Amino acid sequence: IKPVFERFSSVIITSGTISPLDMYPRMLNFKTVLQKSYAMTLAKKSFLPMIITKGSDQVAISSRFEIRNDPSIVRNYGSMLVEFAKITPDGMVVFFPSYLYMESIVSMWQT
Amino acid sequence: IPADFVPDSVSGMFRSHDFSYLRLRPDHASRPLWISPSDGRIILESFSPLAEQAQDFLVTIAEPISRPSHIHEYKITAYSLYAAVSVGLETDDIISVLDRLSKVPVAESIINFIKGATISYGKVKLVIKHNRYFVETTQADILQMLLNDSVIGVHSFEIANESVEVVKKRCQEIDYPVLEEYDFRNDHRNPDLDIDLKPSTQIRPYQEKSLSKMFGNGRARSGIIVLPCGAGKTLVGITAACTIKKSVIVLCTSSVSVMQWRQQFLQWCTLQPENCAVFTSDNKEMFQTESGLVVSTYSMVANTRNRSHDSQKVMDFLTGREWGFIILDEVHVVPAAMFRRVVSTIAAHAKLGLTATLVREDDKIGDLNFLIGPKLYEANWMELSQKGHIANVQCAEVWCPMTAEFYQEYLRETARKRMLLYIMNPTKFQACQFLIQYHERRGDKIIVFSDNVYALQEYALKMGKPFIYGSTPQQERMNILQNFQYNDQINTIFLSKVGDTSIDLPEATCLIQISSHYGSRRQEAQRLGRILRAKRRNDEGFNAFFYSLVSKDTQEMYYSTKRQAFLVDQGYAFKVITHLHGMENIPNLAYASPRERRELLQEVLLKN
Amino acid sequence: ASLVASIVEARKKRTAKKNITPYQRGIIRSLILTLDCSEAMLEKDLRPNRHAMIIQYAIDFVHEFFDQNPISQMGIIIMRNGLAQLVSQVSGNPQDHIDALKSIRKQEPKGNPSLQNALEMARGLLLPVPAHCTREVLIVFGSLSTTDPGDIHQTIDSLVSEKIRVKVLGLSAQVAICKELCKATNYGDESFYKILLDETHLKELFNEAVTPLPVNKINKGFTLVKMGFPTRIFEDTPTFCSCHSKLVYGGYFCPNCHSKVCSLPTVCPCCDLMLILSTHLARSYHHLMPLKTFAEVPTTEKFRSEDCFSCQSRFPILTSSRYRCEDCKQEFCVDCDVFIHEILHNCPGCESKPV
Ligand SMILES: [Mg+2]
Ligand SMILES: [Zn+2]
Ligand SMILES: [Zn+2]
Ligand SMILES: [Zn+2]
Ligand SMILES: [Zn+2]
Repeated sequence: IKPVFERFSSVIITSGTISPLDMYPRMLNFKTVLQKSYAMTLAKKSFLPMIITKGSDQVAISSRFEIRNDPSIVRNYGSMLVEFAKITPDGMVVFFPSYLYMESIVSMWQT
Repeated sequence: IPADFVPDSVSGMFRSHDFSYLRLRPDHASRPLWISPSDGRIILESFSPLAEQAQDFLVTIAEPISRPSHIHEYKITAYSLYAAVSVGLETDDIISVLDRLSKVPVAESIINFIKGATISYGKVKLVIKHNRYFVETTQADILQMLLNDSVIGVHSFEIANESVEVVKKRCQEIDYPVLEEYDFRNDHRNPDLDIDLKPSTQIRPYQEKSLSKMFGNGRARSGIIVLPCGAGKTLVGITAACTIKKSVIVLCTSSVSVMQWRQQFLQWCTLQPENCAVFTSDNKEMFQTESGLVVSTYSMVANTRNRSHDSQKVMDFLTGREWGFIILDEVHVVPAAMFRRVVSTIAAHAKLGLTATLVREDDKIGDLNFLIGPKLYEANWMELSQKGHIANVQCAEVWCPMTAEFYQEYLRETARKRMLLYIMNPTKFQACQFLIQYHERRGDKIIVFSDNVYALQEYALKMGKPFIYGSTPQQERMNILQNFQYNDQINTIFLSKVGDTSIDLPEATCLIQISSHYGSRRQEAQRLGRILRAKRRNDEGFNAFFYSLVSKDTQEMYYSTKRQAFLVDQGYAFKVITHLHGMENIPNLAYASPRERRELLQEVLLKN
Repeated sequence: ASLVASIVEARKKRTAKKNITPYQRGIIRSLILTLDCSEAMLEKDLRPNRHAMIIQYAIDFVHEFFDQNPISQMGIIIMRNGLAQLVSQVSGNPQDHIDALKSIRKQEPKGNPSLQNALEMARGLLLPVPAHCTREVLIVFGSLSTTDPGDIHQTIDSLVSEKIRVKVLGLSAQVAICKELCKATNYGDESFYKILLDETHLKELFNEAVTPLPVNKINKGFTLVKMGFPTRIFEDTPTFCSCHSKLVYGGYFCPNCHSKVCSLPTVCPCCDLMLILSTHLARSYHHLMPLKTFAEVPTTEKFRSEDCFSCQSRFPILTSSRYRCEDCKQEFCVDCDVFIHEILHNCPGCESKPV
């Protein structure tokens, strides 16, 4: 970024999911003239985030590679995968952290 | 009486029962509470405000006599007020809240009763220092009066382990009760056990209430917790052990229960199978770790008739270990005389009692006050039934009309054989055969209960499906159990007093009783709890089915009424069925012909 | 403090009904209700199950539709197991479809839906329909998906080309393809893909679907239609009917070809001309002559009268419950306002007031 910053002054760095703002001038030796965000001025709620800390049997779940081949965690994962598939009208996406984690867990739910 | 109360002409059979002398407050619409000062009873509305806040308070300070859907009959007792002040509560606050939420003026006798039922909370305590029951009280004021008592013979002194139960009964009698709240965080004399609440365990709200009522101070309050069947008492005990983090011993009254709670414990807590050493005649191993657990049933400590030297070594090891926590699961049998050696043997600090039923034939259930303590928590049975924590049952009591074929011999039979003679009625066989047909037509797993092995095997043989009783060996009974569970050849089974309690068989949503005990209510209540823990207790449109085939023209109607009256008072009614369904629509009936009836009559005459 | 919440709820309700319009609304209707009877409606999730309540509500819908608009024919095709099954041809007798629905009661809902097949054969059933008849279909749906043999968009284009509208009453939530159907069929409107929130809301939605719909200016079909009032006879002798070929004591007589029938409002089987009564055509005149809303006068201002003009009862006294007909300058109670606005279809204050 040094050729960029020392070649151009009118440089705008912005995004939608940058947080915290100061960490990027922390990791990269540059400074900016002003650092603030924007709140969501929403009339009504339109996005509903949930934190699933426990399965249907009140059993917690995690993506740790050591406990990756845990059949109970598999049972929970397939459980709410099925439930959200049944209640999902149009389109749903799943995001595992790693492809091998996929390949294992999809092959054994295929089992 | 806040009145003159001139006796009314209609108050004659109201022997101090006409409760209209009270000046009813105009806030009777809002307030949900009456007081019955004649017997100490409490009448509570289920359709007026403040009842949700007052329900836990009334459970804490009072006992319910009857709770149907409309009016709850409660009763303040000194036992419940002691439980209240043991949780942490006081007479003046109780009186203030009672007048705050009471439609009626507070009775003088009730005020005096709550004033009397205030204990010296914190004055009398006991601790264990190196398997040493040290009576550590806060003052020598306690020491003066206790040494003034003739039984006994900051500052701590010794009382022998068998003398601990007697002096606890005595101090309860002189109303100087001891609280046993272990400072397991402060005490490090006992070996701390690195067991953690795994995130895989999350706790029900009433179970959290049960914990926090005995974890209000952070110490483990010692006592009883009564929860219904399948509520998660194992989870409550696991949570208590994980938040105590000390050496813990739990004893339950079955080796099958040993075997199931050991796997439950190693499942839902972070204690290791190395730390857990299981003690029975299968194996008597010990764990050599500084902290951990040894499980056995009550038999391998009570028995001295036929004991091995390895059993002697194990019970010596558990004698040597100063535990920090003890739970007596199914606490209804430990106050029996060969079983109440728990304080005399095991050095354990916190004493918790988990069971389903807090009733028995005699008054040994109140001995748990000076054995383990009072009831720290109870869950409301119909509240959990509507919450889905326990099941909803459409119980159908079958009044089988008595056959004269068997009655003619039953009337002239001697008393020891009249029972087996009227259990075995051919009409009852016919009704049971169609009921099994009808519920396999509905597709329900059926479990049949008989008090007699010969009747159980005769019913089982007439079905063509096997039997399980108390004399059946463990290997054969588990083979039959797995055949019933998985094999479709074994559609129904024939259980007994090994199936009435202390098992985990919730698949059978249909239950038919062909026989039971003479008057033991607890066996019938546990048989009801066998299906109260059923898995489909949450789905819409569910009603479990309970059946009791009882012969007419006997004392068995009164016997069944006695056995069922606790469940009726709980809210589990017993509906009247005499004329059954599908009578003759079934083609082929067990011992239908009168020749067949006389055949079975002389077959049972071979024994009777 | 409940009256303030009721007042603001009434305000937010009346904001939608502030605009009342005399749109041209269809009278010669053509209504089709297709039913799915699949695994989804086997859910007991609403008591007793979705199948039972849609059966009961369809019974009510048939009754209300034939009562309000007897000048239409009603056809019902069920959807079951990947097949759409015709059970009710379009007919003037509601009782036929009532019996068919009673047959649908005892049978078991199962399978998977196919809106492509359902709408295709609904189109084919709607094909031999005269120009003045307004072809419109109600669709109930409980799935979130639809197994189909082929494209739905060709069917959408064909349905739009053949001037048939749809209205979807989905069960669980919104389905994007159903939204697309409602929008594209309905000139971009989103006022046709409706989702209930409870069974009472479902009842209200069915009652809403009972009503006739306005037509569009661009969709112009303004014409005449031949009509004939028949005459009823009450004869001593039983006589053979033309329709069902059986002996009838009475029966109307054909005005044109002098045959006899058994029921009305029906078309002739012989001269093939529609026969009605003037009551039947006047039945929708409240739709033809709508009623203005009545305004509560404020409690602060001076009052013309203190008791109800129509029902003759005292107005209750914080706020003022005096719903005023500005067309007749008289205030009324809430009960009379409800009755005149829904059950009655005239204002007696405007009847007394001379014009
Ligand atoms: Mg048994
Ligand atoms: Zn006819
Ligand atoms: Zn004609
Ligand atoms: Zn009025
Ligand atoms: Zn008017």
